Amino acid sequence: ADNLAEFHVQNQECDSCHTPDGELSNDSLTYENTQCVSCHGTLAEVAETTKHEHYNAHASHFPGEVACTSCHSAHEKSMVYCDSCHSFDFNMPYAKKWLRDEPTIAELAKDKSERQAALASAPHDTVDVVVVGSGGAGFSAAISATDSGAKVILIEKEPVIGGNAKLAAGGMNAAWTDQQKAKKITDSPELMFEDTMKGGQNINDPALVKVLSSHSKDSVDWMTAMGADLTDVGMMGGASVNRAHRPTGGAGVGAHVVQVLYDNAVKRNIDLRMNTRGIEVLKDDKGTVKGILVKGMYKGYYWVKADAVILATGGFAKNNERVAKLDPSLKGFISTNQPGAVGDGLDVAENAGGALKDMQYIFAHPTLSVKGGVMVTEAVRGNGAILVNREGKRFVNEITTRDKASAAILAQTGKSAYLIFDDSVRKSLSKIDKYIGLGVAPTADSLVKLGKMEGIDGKALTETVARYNSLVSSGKDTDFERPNLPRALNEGNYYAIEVTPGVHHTMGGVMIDTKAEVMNAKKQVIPGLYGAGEVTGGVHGANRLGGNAISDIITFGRLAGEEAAKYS
Ligand SMILES: Cc1cc2nc3c(=O)[nH]c(=O)nc-3n(C[C@H](O)[C@H](O)[C@H](O)COP(=O)(O)OP(=O)(O)OC[C@H]3O[C@@H](n4cnc5c(N)ncnc54)[C@H](O)[C@@H]3O)c2cc1C
Ligand code: HEM
Ligand code: HEM
Ligand code: HEM
Ligand code: HEM
Ligand SMILES: O=C(O)/C=C/C(=O)O
Ligand code: NA
Repeated sequence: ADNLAEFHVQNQECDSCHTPDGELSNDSLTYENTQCVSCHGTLAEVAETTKHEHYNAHASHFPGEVACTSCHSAHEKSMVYCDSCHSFDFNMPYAKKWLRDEPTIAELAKDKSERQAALASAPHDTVDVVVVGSGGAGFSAAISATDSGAKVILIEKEPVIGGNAKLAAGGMNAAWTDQQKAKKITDSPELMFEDTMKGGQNINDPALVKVLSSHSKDSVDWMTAMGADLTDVGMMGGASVNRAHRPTGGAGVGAHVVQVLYDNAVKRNIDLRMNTRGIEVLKDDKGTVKGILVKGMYKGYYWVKADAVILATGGFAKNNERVAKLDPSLKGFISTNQPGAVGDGLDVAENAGGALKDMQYIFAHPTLSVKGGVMVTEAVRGNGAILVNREGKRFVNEITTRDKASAAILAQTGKSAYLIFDDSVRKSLSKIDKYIGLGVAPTADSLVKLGKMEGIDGKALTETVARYNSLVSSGKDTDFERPNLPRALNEGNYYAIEVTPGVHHTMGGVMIDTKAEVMNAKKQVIPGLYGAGEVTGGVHGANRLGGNAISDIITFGRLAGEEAAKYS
């Protein structure tokens, strides 16, 4: 057979997969996927038949209920979503190579006739609020608005939920929590505010940073009440004390928080539509929001009538052409992001009248794995790892801020460096076991043996670790002034991870006020239009601090949902 439907129709009727009238159930293909599951079993049952020692297409780190049609189309060949970041050895029936080819919002002007027909029709649905994007900001705003009394529709352009938030590792910053008190830490919302303004070179909007620090404990309390575990508290650069919260043992904060938000949306019966892209905000004759035009992958263009629209579409760090226009030094670099993080949400905001700010400030994460092409969290360094070059020596403060770590790594022999750690560091952060499972953390019982494996001067490496352990013991790093020295590297075996920089977060974006209301260039509010998360500018300023982005999306996402509900 040439395709999957042709294969099944050799011994099955069309209604084995389709509804009685033959029409597609909706853009999420809910009915059709239910039939795949009735015969083959759930994703977890299918995964028992496709095991590999260290990977499995049907059992991954993605949260929520991943639909079979995310990767298996029926009437045409299709792509494996995992190939957008990894290169595993797979053999999916009727596959084709991964290629992302999505028209820009400007290119969709080509569909004038279909768009005009949709807008002349009655609205397909009439609700109070529409939320655009299924990352942390978007789920937070849909749950908040629903709990306040509003009827919502939440849309997502990709086949799977969670955006870049499902990948988060290091933690969520907050201050003066009960979680901190149980680990004997002393902090305050005022210290969190001060660290954040210094971190962004005092370019941040102080009104927005006051919302970020003052609502942080409440945001941790809200997530925990919905079922989250945010009890492990670690350190990341730029923080005066430990304040990055994550699940017990040091697991990743992102897949866990997105799973808790999805389960709470399902409990509240929130209308969630996959494969549905927001295209154009609609306004009445007085310039206030009246609804939004969307494009369903399977059902076509239609529009939804509503009092408010909340844009929660994330950043543009995967779009290297747009990145290079703003910062030529980043042209050609790899990215840490999901395939759809390209900035189409900003284009929708701008067409509606919103102004942008701080677009030139773009962060390249210093440590992506050379072998695996994926981010290695700053928490590996925060829990104690060091960085060495091919000469076997230290060369930078590993928890330094701004762009100092990426610049220092690019200046070393080969334009890359190595993270070095032991079994005490490994046992302190469970996320490290995920890098060992991927095959990117070679190990040996001595530093001389490990250097011989990876091309690092082994005798100099041994001396370098002995010296660093001496500075940990005395309590001061006189070589590079690293301000936190949590453990000596001296238990069990040693590990190395080869790293280099990659494009990661866009700190600029749409202008918002303290109520998450979008504004134009004259600072006038556009009634009914809201923005929250990485699509906004002004929270982080000229440089970001690790752990502040997840704090931002929960706080500003919940706030926008409450405000849009009251406005409606
Ligand atoms: C690998 C990785 C690890 C990270 N780790 C951390 C961490 O530990 N701590 C931290 O503070 N930050 C971390 N960050 C940053 C933080 O996760 C992001 O800034 C956060 O994902 C922003 O969330 P958001 O809700 O604004 O957007 P996202 O989570 O990116 O979600 C946006 C969603 O909107 C959808 N969308 C876009 N345009 C449209 C459209 N037109 N119509 C419909 N849907 C659309 C997208 O497809 C996407 O699913 C990390 C980032 C990455 C990439
Ligand atoms: C989109 C919906 C479905 C998906 C994604 C799916 C998935 C698959 C795949 C990938 C194969 C292997 C093809 C090959 O070897 O070339 C397969 C085969 C098969 N499918 Fe499906 N399927 C779907 C619907 C169904 C339904 C509704 C039924 C039963 C009525 C069914 C029964 C079978 C059977 C019997 C086989 C052959 C092997 C076996 O005995 O399991 N499938 N399916
Ligand atoms: C001769 C038998 C079939 C007929 C006439 C038929 C008809 C159609 C039509 C007309 C569409 C497109 C609808 C639109 O664009 O609005 C479609 C899509 C689809 N059909 Fe079928 N179908 C048949 C068999 C199957 C089988 C056996 C399966 C599953 C194994 C299946 C699953 C799907 C799915 C998942 C879609 C969405 C798009 C895609 O994945 O290709 N159909 N079908
Ligand atoms: C309940 C949901 C799904 C069903 C029922 C389904 C069905 C199947 C079946 C029947 C096979 C062939 C297995 C064999 O007999 O060897 C298969 C293979 C495969 N499917 Fe799925 N699939 C589902 C979801 C997905 C998703 C969401 C993805 C990607 C994220 C995916 C990617 C693959 C790949 C990559 C293979 C080949 C695996 C390998 O070579 O180890 N499938 N699927
Ligand atoms: C269903 C699709 C995918 C599968 C089956 C898969 C599989 C894996 C596996 C086997 C690992 C090693 C650790 C573990 O066992 O969990 C891993 C790690 C990782 N993957 Fe994926 N992957 C998928 C999609 C993606 C995509 C699309 C991205 C990026 C947008 C991504 C980013 C990462 C990262 C950053 C890690 C490092 C460890 C961590 O942060 O937990 N993966 N993946
Ligand atoms: O885990 C990380 O290093 C990413 C942190 C962040 O972007 O805040
Ligand atoms: Na931003």
